[PDB]
Amino acid sequence: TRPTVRPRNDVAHKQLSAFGEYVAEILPKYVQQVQVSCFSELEICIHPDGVIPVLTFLRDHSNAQFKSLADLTAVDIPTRQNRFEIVYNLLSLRFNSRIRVKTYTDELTPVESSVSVYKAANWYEREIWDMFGVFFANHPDLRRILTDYGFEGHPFRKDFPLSGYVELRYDDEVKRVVAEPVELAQEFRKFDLNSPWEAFPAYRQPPE
Amino acid sequence: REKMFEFYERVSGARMHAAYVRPGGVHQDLPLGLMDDIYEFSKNFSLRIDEL
Amino acid sequence: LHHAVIPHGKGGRSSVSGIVATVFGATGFLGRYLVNHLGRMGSQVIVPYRCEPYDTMHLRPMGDLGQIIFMDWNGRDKDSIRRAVEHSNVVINLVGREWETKNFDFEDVFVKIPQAIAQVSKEAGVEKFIHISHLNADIKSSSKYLRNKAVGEKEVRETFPEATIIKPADIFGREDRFLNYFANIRSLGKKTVKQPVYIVDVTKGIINAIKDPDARGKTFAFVGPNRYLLFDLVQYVFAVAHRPWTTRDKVERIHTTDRTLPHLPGLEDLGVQATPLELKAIEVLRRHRTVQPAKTV
Amino acid sequence: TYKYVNLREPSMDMKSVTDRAAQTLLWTELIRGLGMTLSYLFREPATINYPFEKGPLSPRFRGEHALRRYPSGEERCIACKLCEAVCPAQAITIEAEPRADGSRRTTRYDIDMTKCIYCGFCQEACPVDAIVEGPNFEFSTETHEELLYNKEKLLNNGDKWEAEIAANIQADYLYR
Amino acid sequence: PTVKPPTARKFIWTNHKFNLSGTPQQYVPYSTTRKKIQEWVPPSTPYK
Amino acid sequence: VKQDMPPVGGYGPIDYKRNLPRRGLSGYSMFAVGIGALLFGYW
Amino acid sequence: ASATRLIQGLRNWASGRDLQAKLQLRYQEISKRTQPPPKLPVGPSHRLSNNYYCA
Amino acid sequence: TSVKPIFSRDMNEAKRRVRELYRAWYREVPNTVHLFQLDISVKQGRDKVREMFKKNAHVTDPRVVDLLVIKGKMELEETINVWKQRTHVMRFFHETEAPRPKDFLSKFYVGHDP
Amino acid sequence: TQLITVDEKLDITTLTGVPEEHIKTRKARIFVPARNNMQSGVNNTKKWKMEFDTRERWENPLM
Amino acid sequence: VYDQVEFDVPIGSRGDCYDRYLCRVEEMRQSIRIISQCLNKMPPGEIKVDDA
Amino acid sequence: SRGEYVVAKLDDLINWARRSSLWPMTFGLACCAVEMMHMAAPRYDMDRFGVVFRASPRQSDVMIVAGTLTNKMAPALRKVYDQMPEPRYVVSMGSCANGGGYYHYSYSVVRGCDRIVPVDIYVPGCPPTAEALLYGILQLQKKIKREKRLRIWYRR
Amino acid sequence: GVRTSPTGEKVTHTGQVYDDEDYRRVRFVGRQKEVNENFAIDLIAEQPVSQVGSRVISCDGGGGALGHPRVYINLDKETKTGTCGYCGLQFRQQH
Ligand SMILES: NC(=O)C1=CN([C@@H]2O[C@H](COP(=O)(O)OP(=O)(O)OC[C@H]3O[C@@H](n4cnc5c(N)ncnc54)[C@H](OP(=O)(O)O)[C@@H]3O)[C@@H](O)[C@H]2O)C=CC1
Ligand code: SF4
Ligand code: SF4
Ligand code: SF4
Ligand SMILES: [Zn+2]
Repeated sequence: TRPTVRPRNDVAHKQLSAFGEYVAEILPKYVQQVQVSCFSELEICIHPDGVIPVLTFLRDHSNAQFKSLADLTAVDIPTRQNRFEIVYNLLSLRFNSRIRVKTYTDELTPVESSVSVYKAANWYEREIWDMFGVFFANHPDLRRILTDYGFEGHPFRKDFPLSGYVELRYDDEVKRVVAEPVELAQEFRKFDLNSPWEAFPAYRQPPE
Repeated sequence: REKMFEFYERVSGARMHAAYVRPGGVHQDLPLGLMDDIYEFSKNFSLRIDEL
Repeated sequence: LHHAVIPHGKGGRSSVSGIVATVFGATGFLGRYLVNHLGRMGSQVIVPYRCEPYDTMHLRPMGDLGQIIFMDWNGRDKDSIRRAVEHSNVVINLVGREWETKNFDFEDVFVKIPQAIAQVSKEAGVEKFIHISHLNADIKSSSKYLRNKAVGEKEVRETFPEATIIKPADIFGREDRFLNYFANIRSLGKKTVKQPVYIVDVTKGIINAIKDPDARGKTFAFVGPNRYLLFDLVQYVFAVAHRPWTTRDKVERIHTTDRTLPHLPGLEDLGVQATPLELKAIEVLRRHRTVQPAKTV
Repeated sequence: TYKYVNLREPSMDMKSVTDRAAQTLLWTELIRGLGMTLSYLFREPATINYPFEKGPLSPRFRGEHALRRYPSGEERCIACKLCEAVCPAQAITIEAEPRADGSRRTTRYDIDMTKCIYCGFCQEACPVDAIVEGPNFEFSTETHEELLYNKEKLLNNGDKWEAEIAANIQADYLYR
Repeated sequence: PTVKPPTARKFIWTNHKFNLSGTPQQYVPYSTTRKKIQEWVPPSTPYK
Repeated sequence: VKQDMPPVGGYGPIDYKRNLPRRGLSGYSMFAVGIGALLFGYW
Repeated sequence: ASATRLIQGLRNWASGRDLQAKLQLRYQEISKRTQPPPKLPVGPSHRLSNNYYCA
Repeated sequence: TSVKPIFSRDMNEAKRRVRELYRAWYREVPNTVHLFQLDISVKQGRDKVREMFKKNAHVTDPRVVDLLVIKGKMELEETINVWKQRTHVMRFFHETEAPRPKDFLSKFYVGHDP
Repeated sequence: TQLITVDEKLDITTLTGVPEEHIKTRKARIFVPARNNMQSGVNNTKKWKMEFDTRERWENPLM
Repeated sequence: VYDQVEFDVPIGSRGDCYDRYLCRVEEMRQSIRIISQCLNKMPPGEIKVDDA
Repeated sequence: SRGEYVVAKLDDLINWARRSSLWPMTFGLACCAVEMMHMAAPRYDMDRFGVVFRASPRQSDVMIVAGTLTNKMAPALRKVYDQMPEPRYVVSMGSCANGGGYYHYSYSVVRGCDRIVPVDIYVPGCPPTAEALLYGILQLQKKIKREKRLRIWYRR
Repeated sequence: GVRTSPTGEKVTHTGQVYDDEDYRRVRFVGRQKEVNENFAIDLIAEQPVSQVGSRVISCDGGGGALGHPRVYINLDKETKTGTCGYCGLQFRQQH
C-alpha cells in the first residue's frame, strides 16, 4: 500500500481524539457528538443554543486559541426535520490546528449570530441567509448579498430548481429590462449515473 | 505574463484555463524542451523584477 | 396544417406560435412595435429591409434564434417580393412615407407597392393579407396623401378580396410624429376634431386580426376613446411638455377632421381596450421636459 | 524561514542626512525613473505584425472542433455518446440509428459553440479519435446562429483541416 | 510543406476557403434528423 | 525511457535578490555642483 | 540584439544595468519546435505478478 | 410543540408588525413613484401594495408572518435607498407578460397544461 | 419563557418564492424507484424519491 | 513537496499598503527561487496515480 | 452618373475614418477581460491599429462585452449601451457573452448578451485568445468598410 | 453521392430534406444549405475485401494506437464476409 495509497497519520488522530474528549468534557451542556475522521479532522456537533458559548470558549481558552474563522457554511439536507446544518471552520495559529463546529436549524427557527465573536461571520451568515433563508438573530445588518435585488426564493436549497423561475430580457415596448417565466431552448438533460452496485462496504447502512 | 501563458499553452493546450491539475496527478506529461524555456525565463525574471 | 406550424409551448420567447409573418416596412415605427409583439410569442418573422442593416440592428434582439430572417427587397422588383412571401402565411403591409421624394412619390408608395405586394401574395397562396390604410382617406380629399391612400386601399381590396384593411386614426407613442410634432413645433388651432389612438392598441388590434379567422375581408377603423379639438390638444401637449421636418401636406392633414364611421368595426370588436391619451402623454413627453386634462367633445 | 521587509532604520549621521536632503531638494530618484524609462524607449518593441505574423502555438492547442475519418473515407464516429456524457457544459447533442448497411452511425451530432468551454474532454474521451479540437481559432461569426454546428459543418471542418489535425495528432499521441 | 508534405487523402479539400461569415455562402444551421411521428393521411374517397 | 528531465549537473545560476546600482554623486558633490553653476551664472 | 553599439551604451547607461546579458526578447537559444518522440515510463502497478488490486 | 419565537410571541404583536409595515409602505409609495420616474400613479402603487398584503393574508403561524414582515422590511429598505433600479420596481407590474387564460375551454384550446 | 406554542400545521409556501401555479397544479410522486431489469444490482432501490409529473416538451424550430 | 524546498517568507512591520507591496515583490523573488529548485530536482516517473 | 460617384467616394472616406479610429470601451466582467488586457499588451498592440486603450463610455465607438452578464448586471449594461453616441457597435467576447457558456443553465445568468443589446461580432472561445479578439476587431473593421450609408441615402 | 429534390434542395447523407410545403426553407433563402459531398457509406463501399488464410482475423483500423480498439472477426461463414464493427472493413477467408 506504499505508492498509490495516502499515508495515515496516527499521532494527529490521537491528539485530535484527546482534544475532542477535552472539549466534550468541559462543555457537556451543548456538545452532542464528537468525531474524528479518517484523514484526521475533528468535528464537534453541538446544540444550536450553545453556539455563542462554544465558539467563545474555543476562541478564548488558553488551550484552544482558535482565533481565525476560515469558513461558515450551511448545508441543505431535506430528509432531516432540521434540514439546515450550519458549519463553522476554525483555525488555531498558536497550535497549528483546525476544528469544525456543527449545529442544526430548520426554516423557521433563528440561530444566534456569531458576529460578536468573529467579525467574518457578518458577511458569511449574510450570505447564508441569502442562499438558504436561515434567519440569524441579533445581526447588525442582515440583507441579501449575492442575489438580484428583487429575487424571490433561496437558490441553494435543494427544492429550488437549477434554472430559476424567471429570466431577463430587454423589451423595446417598455424600453426596459423585464423578467418573464423561464423557457429554455434546450432543456437541461438529467443523467442517471448512479451505479446499481455497492462501492464501499464499510459505509453500509443496516437494513430496517 | 504572455511568456508564462505560452508555458501554460505548451503544457496543456489552453493559455488560461488549462484544466491540467486533476485528482490523481496531472493530465499530460511535460513535452520535451519545456524546462529549458522555463529556465531561461526564470533567468531573466530577476532583472524584470529589479526594473519594476 | 403542417407539423412544423402547429403551435406549441406556453406562448413564451422559445415557444412556437405557428404564425409566419412577412412585415413590409418593419424598419419604421408601427413595424417595430409589431415585430416586437410578434417575436415575444415565438413567431417566424421575415423582415424585408431597404436600408442599411445598421438600422435593422435594433430589430435584431426582438426574437429567439432563427426567428427573425432579414432579406433585401426592392419596391419595383416583384422577384424580391416573391422571394420574401412564398413561405409565409400572413403578409402585413406597412409601407408609407409622409413626404414624396425624387425616386418615390405618393402614387409609388401608396398605390403601386401595395398592389404589387398583394398580387404577389395572392399568387404565392398566402392565406392572410393585412394592409394598413388611413382613417381620413377620401377620393375627394384636398391632400395627395389621403387621395392616394384611398386609391391604394381600393386597389388592394379589388386585387385581394380576403384582405383585411385597417384604418388607424392617429398614432402616438415614443417615436411617433404626432405628439413629437406638436411638442417640437414650439401648427395652430382651429375647429378640427381628432381622436388619436395609442400605438400598443393598434399593435394588439393587428395581432388579434391575424389570429381571428372571422376578420378576413373586413375593414376596421381604429380610433381612440376620446375626441379632442385641435387647439386644446395642442395646449395640453404644450402644458405637459412644460413649454409655455414639415410639409404643406402635413399642414393639410393636421387641419383635416377625423371622420366618424359607425358602420366600420373598431378596436372593441377585436377585444382591445383603447388607452386614453392622459395615461400615456406623460410617458411620451417626459423627454421634452427640462396638468389638467384636455376637454373632450 | 522569514525575512523583514522594511525594517531598516535610517542613519542619523551628517553624511546620511545630507544625502537624504540632497535627494529631496534635487529630485534624484525622479531622475532615476525618467532615465530608466528613457532606456526602455530605445529597445526593440515586442510587437508582432498581425495578421502577417502569428503568435506561437503548440500541437496541444484547443480551437475549433472537427469530425475525422479513417484513411478510407469512412467516418470514425460510431455513436458511443461518450463525448456528450463527459461534456461539462452539455454542449453536445447526439442522435443515432443504424444506417443502410447496418453500421452504427450518428444521424445528428450538434455542438453548441456558445455553450462549449473548449476544455478538450470530448477529444480525450473519444475511443476512436473521431472528435478533435483542431488548431483553427479565427472563426468569428457575425451571427449567433452561425455558431450552432451540425454534423455537416463538423464534417466539413474535418475535411478542411485534416492535413493539419493528423500532423498534430501524430506529434502528440505519444504523450497520451 | 516544401520539405515534409502532408499525407494525401481523397476526402481532403483541394481548395481552401476563408471565413465566409456575412457572405451568401455562410453556414445556416438546421436539423439533420428526419420526422419522428408519422401522420394519418385520410382517404381520398367519400364514405358513401 | 525518454522523458523531459533536468540535466545531470542541473541548470545554471538564477538570480532572486534585489539589484539596485546605487549610482551618482554624493550629497556634498551635487550641492557643490549646483552652487558652482549658480556662481558661474551670477558672474 | 540588432541595436548598434552606441545605442547599446546609451541604453545601458540610462538603465544602469547590462541589458545585453539578459534580453527579454527570445532568439535561437530556446528549444526547437520539433522534438524527437518520447517514451514515457510506466507506473509501479505495471507488473505481471504480485499485483492484486485488493492489496 | 413548543417552538422558539423569532420576534412575535403570539398573533397580536405579529399583526401590529404587519400594520406598521403597511403604514411604512403606504407612506413611501408617493416618493417611490416620484423618484423613480414611474409611469404609474400613486393609486396604482398603493393598490399593488394592498394586493400583495391581501395575497399574503391567509397565514396563522406567528413565526411565518414574522419572517414575512422581515422580508417586507428588507424590500422597503431596499427601495428607500436607491439600490433597486426602475426595472426592479416595475417588476411587480407584469406589463409585458401575456394574459394567462383561466377558464377550462381556453386552456383546452391552447395546450395540455391543466 | 423563550418557547412559544404554535398549534397550527406547518406550512412554508409563502416563503419559498415558488409561483402559485407550480404549487397548486403540480402532483408530487413519492416512491421507491424500480430496479433496472438490465442489471441485477439492488443499490438503487434503497432510498425514497419524490419527483413531479412530466410537462410538455416541444421541438426547437432552429436545431 | 513544499516541505522539500527552501524559501523565505516576507514579513511586514506596519500593516500599510507599502509593506504589502514589498511583501508581494519579495514573494515574486521567493517564487523564482522555488522555481529554480523545482527545475533542479525533477524526478522521473509517471504522472497519474496508477489506481486505474 | 456624377452623383453616384460623389456619394461612393464620400462613403469610402467616412468609412475609412470610422473604421480606422475605433475607440473601444471594455466591460471588465470576468476572465475574458484579462484576455482583453493581454491583447492590449505589447505583443499584439491594439493601439497600433488606431484602437485606443480604455476609452471613455461617452466617446467610444465599439463596446466589448467580455465576461458573464448576470441578472444583477444586465440593466447596467443596457444603461451604458443607451448612452453611447452613434455609430455604436457591440462585440461579444467568449462563450459567456455569446450564449451563456459554462453557466448557461444557471438561475442568475443571462443566456447571451444578445438578449439585451444588438450584437455585431461574435468571438468564440473560453477565453478566445488575444489573436482571436484581434481577428474579431479586424473583422468588425471589414464590416464597417463595406457599409453603404450615403448610397442608400441617395437612392431613397 | 449527393441527391437533389423536386424542390431543388440537396439531400444529406442522413436522408434529411425539408418538405415542399414546409416553412423552414426560408432560412436558406439568399443563403446556402451546407452538406458534406463525401458520403461515407459510398466511400467504404469502394474498399476491396481483404482475403486471409486464417479462421479469425484482428483489426485495429491501421496505425495501431491511432486506430480503433482491436477487435477479432470470425470468418466461419462462407456466404458473407466479416465486417469490422468499427472501421467497416470486410474480410474473407481464402478457403
Ligand atoms: N400616424 C401614423 O404613423 C399612421 C400611419 N399609418 C400607416 O402606417 C404605416 C406605417 O407608418 P409609420 O411607421 O408611422 O411610418 P414610417 O415612415 O416610420 O415607416 C414606413 C416604412 O416603410 C418603408 N418604406 C417607405 N417608403 C418605401 C419605399 N419607397 N420602398 C420601400 N420601403 C419603403 C420604410 O423603410 P426605411 O425606413 O428602411 O426606408 C419604413 O420602414 C404607413 O403605411 C402609414 O401610412 C396609418 C395611419 C396613421
Ligand atoms: S471541449 Fe469540453 S465543453 Fe467543449 S464540447 Fe468538448 S467536452 Fe464539451
Ligand atoms: S466519443 Fe467519439 S465515437 Fe463516441 S459519440 Fe463522441 S465522437 Fe462519436
Ligand atoms: S467565456 Fe470562459 S474565459 Fe470567458 S468569462 Fe466565461 S468562463 Fe471566463
Ligand atoms: Zn477495424
